[PDB]
Amino acid sequence: ANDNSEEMRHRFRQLDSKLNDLKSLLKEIANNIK
Amino acid sequence: ANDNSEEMRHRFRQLDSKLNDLKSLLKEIANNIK
Repeated sequence: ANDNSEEMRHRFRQLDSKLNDLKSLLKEIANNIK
Repeated sequence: ANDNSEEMRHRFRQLDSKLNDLKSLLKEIANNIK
C-alpha cells in the first residue's frame, strides 16, 4: 500500500515553512526600518 | 510507462529554487541595511 500524495504533501509543508520563514524575515525587517 | 508525478515534481524543485534565491536575496539585503 503506497501513495504519492504524502510526499508532494510534505513538499508543500516544507515550501510553506520556507514561506513562513520569509514572512517572519519581512515583518522583522519591516519593523527594523521604521 | 509514463507518469506526471515527475514533471510537477520538477516544477516544485524550480519554484523551491526560486524561493531559495529569494531567501538568499532577503538575508543579503537584511544584512546590507544594518
